Amino acid sequence: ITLRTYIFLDALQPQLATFIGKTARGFLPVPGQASLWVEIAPGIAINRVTDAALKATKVQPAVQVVERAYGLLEVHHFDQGEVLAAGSTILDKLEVREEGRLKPQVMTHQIIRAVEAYQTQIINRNSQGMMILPGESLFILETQPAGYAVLAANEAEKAANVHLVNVTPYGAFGRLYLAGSEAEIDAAAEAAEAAIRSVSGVA
Amino acid sequence: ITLRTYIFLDALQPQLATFIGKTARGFLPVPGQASLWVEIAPGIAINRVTDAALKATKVQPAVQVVERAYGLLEVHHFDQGEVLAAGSTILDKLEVREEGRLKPQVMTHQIIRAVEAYQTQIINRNSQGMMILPGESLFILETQPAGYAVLAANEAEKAANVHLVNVTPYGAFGRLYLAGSEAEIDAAAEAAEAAIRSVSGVA
Amino acid sequence: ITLRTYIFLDALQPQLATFIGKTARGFLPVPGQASLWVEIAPGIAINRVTDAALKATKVQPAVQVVERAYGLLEVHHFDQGEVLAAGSTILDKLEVREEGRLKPQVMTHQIIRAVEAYQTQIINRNSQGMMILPGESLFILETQPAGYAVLAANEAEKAANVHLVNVTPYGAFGRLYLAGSEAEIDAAAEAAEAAIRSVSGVA
Amino acid sequence: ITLRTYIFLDALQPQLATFIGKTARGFLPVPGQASLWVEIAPGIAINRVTDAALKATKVQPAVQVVERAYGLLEVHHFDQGEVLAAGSTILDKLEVREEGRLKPQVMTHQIIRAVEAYQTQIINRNSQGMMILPGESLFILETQPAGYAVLAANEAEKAANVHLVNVTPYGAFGRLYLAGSEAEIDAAAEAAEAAIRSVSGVA
Amino acid sequence: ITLRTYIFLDALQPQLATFIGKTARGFLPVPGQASLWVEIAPGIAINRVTDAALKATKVQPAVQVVERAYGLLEVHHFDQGEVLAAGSTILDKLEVREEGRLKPQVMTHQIIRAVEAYQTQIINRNSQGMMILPGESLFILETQPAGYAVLAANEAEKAANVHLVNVTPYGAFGRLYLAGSEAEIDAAAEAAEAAIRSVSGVA
Amino acid sequence: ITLRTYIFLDALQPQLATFIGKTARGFLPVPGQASLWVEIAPGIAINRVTDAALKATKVQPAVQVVERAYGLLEVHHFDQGEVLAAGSTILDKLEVREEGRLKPQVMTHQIIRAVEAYQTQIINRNSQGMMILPGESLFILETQPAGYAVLAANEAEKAANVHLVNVTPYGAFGRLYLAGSEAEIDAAAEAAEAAIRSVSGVA
Amino acid sequence: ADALGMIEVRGFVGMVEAADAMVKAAKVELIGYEKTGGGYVTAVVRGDVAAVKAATEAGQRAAERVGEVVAVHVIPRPHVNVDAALPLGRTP
Amino acid sequence: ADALGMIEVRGFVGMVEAADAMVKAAKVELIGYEKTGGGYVTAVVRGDVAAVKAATEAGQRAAERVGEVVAVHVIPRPHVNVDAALPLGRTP
Amino acid sequence: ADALGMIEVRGFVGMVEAADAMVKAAKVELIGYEKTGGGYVTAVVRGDVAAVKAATEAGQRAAERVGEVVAVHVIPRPHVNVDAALPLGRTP
Amino acid sequence: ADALGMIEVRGFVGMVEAADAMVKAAKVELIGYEKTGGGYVTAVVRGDVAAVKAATEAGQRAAERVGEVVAVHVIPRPHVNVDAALPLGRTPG
Amino acid sequence: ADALGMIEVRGFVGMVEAADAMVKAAKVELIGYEKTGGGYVTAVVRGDVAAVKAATEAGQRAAERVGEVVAVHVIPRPHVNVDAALPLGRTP
Repeated sequence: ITLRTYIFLDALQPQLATFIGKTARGFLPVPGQASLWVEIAPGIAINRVTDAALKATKVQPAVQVVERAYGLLEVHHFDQGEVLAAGSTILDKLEVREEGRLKPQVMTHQIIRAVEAYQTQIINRNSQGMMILPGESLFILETQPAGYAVLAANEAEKAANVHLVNVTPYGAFGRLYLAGSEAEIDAAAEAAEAAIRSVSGVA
Repeated sequence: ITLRTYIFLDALQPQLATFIGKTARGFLPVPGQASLWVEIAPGIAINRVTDAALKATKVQPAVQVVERAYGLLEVHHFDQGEVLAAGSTILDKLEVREEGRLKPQVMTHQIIRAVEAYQTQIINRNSQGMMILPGESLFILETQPAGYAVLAANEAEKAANVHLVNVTPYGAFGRLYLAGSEAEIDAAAEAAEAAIRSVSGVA
Repeated sequence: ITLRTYIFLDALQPQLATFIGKTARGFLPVPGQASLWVEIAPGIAINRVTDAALKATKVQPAVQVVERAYGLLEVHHFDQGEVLAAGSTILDKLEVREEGRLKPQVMTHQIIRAVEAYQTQIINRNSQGMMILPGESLFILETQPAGYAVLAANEAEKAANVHLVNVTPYGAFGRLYLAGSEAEIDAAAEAAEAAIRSVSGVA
Repeated sequence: ITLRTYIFLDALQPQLATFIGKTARGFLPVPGQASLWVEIAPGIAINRVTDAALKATKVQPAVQVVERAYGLLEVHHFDQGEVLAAGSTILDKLEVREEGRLKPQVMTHQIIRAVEAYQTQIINRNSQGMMILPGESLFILETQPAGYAVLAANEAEKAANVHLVNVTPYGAFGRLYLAGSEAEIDAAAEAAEAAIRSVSGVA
Repeated sequence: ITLRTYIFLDALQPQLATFIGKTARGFLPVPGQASLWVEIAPGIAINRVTDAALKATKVQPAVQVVERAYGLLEVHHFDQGEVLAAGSTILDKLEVREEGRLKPQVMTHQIIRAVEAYQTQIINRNSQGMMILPGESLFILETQPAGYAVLAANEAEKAANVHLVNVTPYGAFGRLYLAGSEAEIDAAAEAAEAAIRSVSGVA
Repeated sequence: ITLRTYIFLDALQPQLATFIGKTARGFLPVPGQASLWVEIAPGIAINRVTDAALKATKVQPAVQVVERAYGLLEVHHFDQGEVLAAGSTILDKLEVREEGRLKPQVMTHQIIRAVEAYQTQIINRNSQGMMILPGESLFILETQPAGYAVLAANEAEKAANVHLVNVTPYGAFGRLYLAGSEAEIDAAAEAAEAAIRSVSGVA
Repeated sequence: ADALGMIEVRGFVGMVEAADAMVKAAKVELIGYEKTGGGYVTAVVRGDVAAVKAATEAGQRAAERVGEVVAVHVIPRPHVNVDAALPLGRTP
Repeated sequence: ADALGMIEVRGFVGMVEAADAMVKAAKVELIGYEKTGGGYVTAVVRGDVAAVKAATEAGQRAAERVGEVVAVHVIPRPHVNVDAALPLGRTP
Repeated sequence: ADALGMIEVRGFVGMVEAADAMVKAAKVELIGYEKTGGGYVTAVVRGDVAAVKAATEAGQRAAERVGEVVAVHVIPRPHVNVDAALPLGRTP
Repeated sequence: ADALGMIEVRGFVGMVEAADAMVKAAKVELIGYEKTGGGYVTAVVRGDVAAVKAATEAGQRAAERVGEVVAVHVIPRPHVNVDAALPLGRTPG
Repeated sequence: ADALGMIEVRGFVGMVEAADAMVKAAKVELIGYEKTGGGYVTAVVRGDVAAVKAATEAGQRAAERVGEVVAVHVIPRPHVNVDAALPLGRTP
């Protein structure tokens, strides 16, 4: 079993906590809470992987997605000690270590300034976050592995008052789509890209 | 074959043309045009009325549904004249003046400030539009009939710095949710509530 | 318990058993059999009534649902006798003869010729059945109650070369859409509208 | 604002919190807690009321919807006191005492034994909960309004060895389905119907 | 023609017929009926593989799913004699025999004793079979190829009174999820595991 | 950028315009208008091609579908002069032309005459176009790459008055399902196959 | 051996529209028609009882608009002699 | 399933002029005639429903000048089983 | 041959709305108009048989609102010679 | 596809004052006039629908004070087949 | 050229709220304003005819709440001489 991504977020930001909560189908997360999300394979091992965290601590499970091959389990909890514990607690089941995680690599990045009306109709109609309004700029970024995309969202909303159009930490590359003015999008794209690069791991 | 709503939208405010369309599965509108709105009972005549407009004009329809109850009519186009021409024929199919429409009722309009971090994620189950960040504020409206509401949703953003939540011109009642920083909601509601009552009609 | 519809379908014409099936998530019928249709309020007695039929006969049911409002009952089988036997048990459970059913109402029946190239593509959003080619013609019916409609939908293709669109035996009202080349609809609709009045019932 | 249901649930029996939660898209409850139930029209005042609970107490909401008709509110927590504190504030927002609730109506209550193998899979079209094995038995109840059912649904399993089918605290009427071997259902149903009549209220 | 999976069950047990019936979109099965399910590739041959069976016998088509590469077609009939006609015709349709079939192999198995409430909310919330109640034990089994999953449920419910939470025999690995008390989870999983090991075939 | 398939249709046939409209979620198409659909890789990279394409011309963007790897984006407008521009505008952004495209190759083709009722229930049950009626013939064809399937529909309806039950040019290999009488299917299947084989290009 | 059902209508048209509606309403086999002279013609259908009595009612109801319907009757089991002498299809 | 139009007339002459005026009115096919005795005669035509609809209305109006017209009927889709057993020009 | 639809109005305006409504109501071809002088004007449309019949009914009801409508008539399949000598759009 | 306005007047003078009053009332192009014989003449106007609607209802009230005004009508979109067979100033030839 | 539309008020405030609501209500170009002295100021918009008449109605409706509205008028086609002399933007 290979643990792909395991990134602990200092505190889920105000927009993403809604965006994660607006789409999650399990125990809902809440704003301001610290959260650790762990991605591993095979997905059948997640039922035991998450259960190790839940049985040892009082944390709340935000997302546990077992796909055909990859599995992601995300935990959130008000107890900072339990949140730091569960990641160390979860990994100490699957005979792996922290540096053993896969280091995320930014797959693709594209900034399209001033989204057109025709694109404005198409953009958010396939999105579950905020609606992309006409005239605004939209930055589409993809990260590999996918789970590291959550750090992008927490990085953008904290550093700028932007709108999270989409976030999916399931798949080959995680999709993070943010919208706002040209300048507001500029700082976020810088903070998101550097954040993916500093994640420790292997190749 | 009675008449309920007859609202003529001047030039839509941008962010609606997204949410208007992304909810709809018809000829999506775009920001800066004009649109028309008519509720009639019983809910098939809409489909017949839609031709008299479409045949006698150069318009384009966004809403055509009976997913809620019976159906509702909107047509849109850039030229105010073309739409007003479409409207003039629609009522003429029924041979009814403007002033035959029902006066709207104002059921529940109240402002809620600093919503607790919980209630945000749950409203967003209806993530048809924007998300209520944790602890901004929310405006809520109900009118009879339902078609009048999209007018209200317009006059809001036309007058304040608001995030639009969700809109119901469908159903037995027209219900509306608004989101954004605190003072604007106070400024928005004053415009919306004033928009609905000022209409002249019959009880 | 009260009675709304009591319609006995002789031998369905083919394209219904198709469209019937995609609408149903129960025992799909096939073309050439017989089926029964009875509407009652409240929609739980429906579930009990189905036994008296199902237990006392060799039938097979497709519609048993409350996706619209309260529920409606249809059962199907090849032998008219078995069904007519099955039906007779249902009314006797209520101890009401045939003529206790509600007389049908004819709300909106109109024929539309050369539908605009736009309107075709959008109606098929209600794709329970076939698509209105661009610029043929369309027939639309409303009746109260709702169950009575499928009888009419039968008499259509059984009487003309028509394409069947969509049927509503669900809801407070029975609404119908038809499509096909032009002259048939007049000969088709003439049969449909005539089918509803010819029913005998109580005021 | 008007009052319909005001039910205070003591300690949920386990298997509800599943079907309660697996049906819900909000803050899922868990078995062993306490929950509250109040129905009011129109279904937006619910959205405001939910705060008065959340602002004045330590609770958590599961049901907040208008997917059925107008909305309904439940809040839950382990300490009876906290909930009873939360509930008492809600009515005080309305300036209404406890006993203003409508007495429930007992519309259709019947027990159905040894259902035919057909009807099993077809009921499961409503696959919100457990499956009616072929040939156990089924209980069916109707009440107005809808909120009262979860009280009945609770007191049932609390009193008998039953499998829970499907529940309607949403809608214009409260309808109930139960599954299991025979004697339990007869023993189960007696508790539910007794729960509904015993409520004290206004005509 | 590549025959992937083909296991014919002598008689569907009482619970599984609902589980197979609870998800299908074709001819529903019934309890006590014998059923043959054949999985082959390419998926375009399933339309012909079933077509040989449907034209030769009076069987009913239960499942026909065209996936990315593999295809599964299931037929059911109460008459044990009917199974021999289509199956030999089905095997001869794709040209094969008995020793050519795939020998079943148990891929992965894990039993998590005493499921916690947090998992009870997460487990069945993505399931359409029985609901997983809090505190019960859950046994998760996986079979390779996917078609062999049908034998898992039929073996468990026959040998023990367990509850089927989910069953999916479409995909790369077939999913079998059974739940129950500590002892009951043991015996059913034992009967299911031996069935994969005793299945004659090749690799 | 990988140019897989790019076929410009002179004029969308009468039926296909409905089927495209019955499934698209963007700018709806209209009958008789010419439309070009472009297939490129990566599927996340199509968002840049159309966003580049939409700002350069007056075409309307109909569909933006994100598949696993390949992406197809189609723009529609009746004016043939605009149609040639966007492709050259799109292709010159992907730094290629037309002869560089992949030449289509017919993967698999089978016509099943006289579908049985059991298949008629299952056939249209997986379709969103016209319903498959019992007794008619249905022709199933597959094209490689998948995007090239659209030429089949415009060719069939032009040469014969046939009905398209389903058409999906999204995925790895395109599925085209057409239904009709024995003779009418013969000429179209002849015209469609020659059309897929005669498409000029490379491999 | 099937059951019987007949309609006779002063007017070859009335017979057809009657004979039509019968076929469209049930699974019965229309054997033909018998000319008795004087403008009177009789339609003849055969099949199971439940089918015919349901089909025949549709014939009577459909011909009365456009015909002078003379007589309509149903025999659930004609004695063996009838099928042997009269031209009612099932004739050995 | 070509449509079906029928004119019945108490007088051979009526049927002829009725038949003639019909084939001249729309694109329909005159298939023959049926003698029911009693002086009643019936013309039969097939074709498009719109054609039959318009042809029949032109025949009825043309025969009333001559002999008394008994009946006038039009069947859009006659069932397959009719054209098989009755002599209506489309017996396979 | 193609059907024939005609409308004769004593006001040029009446003809246009009469003309427009028809081509808006059915798949018909508008060939032209022939002004016979004296304020009388006649619009001519050709197409399918029923489409014309439906087109006229839509024009007559539409034209009566703004003019002295005079005559509305429909010919399903005119003779070959008619199209050959008259300016009715189907001339070789 | 620009809209269409018409006025038919028994007598020449009415048509002109009907015409002249229109083009002064709103933004419209007068394309010509049509003689249907019998003294009847007709003015034809094209433009956006708001102008013609405002133009005609200004011309009628201005022609009604001179001669017998027969009819007044406005089409917000003549079908493309009309502009081809009829002389309405937008014939593609 | 383009159409015209004006509001004049006794109070620079009253004009602005009117000038706003007009722009928000239609697709018109706000050219500026002309100071007539004595507290009277006049807003001037130009654009499509339907736009102005719809824009103006919203403005007048909006200034009456907070202003002393003096006059509201719309010209659909100003004669070329006006645009040449008066300052309404569209000045060659």
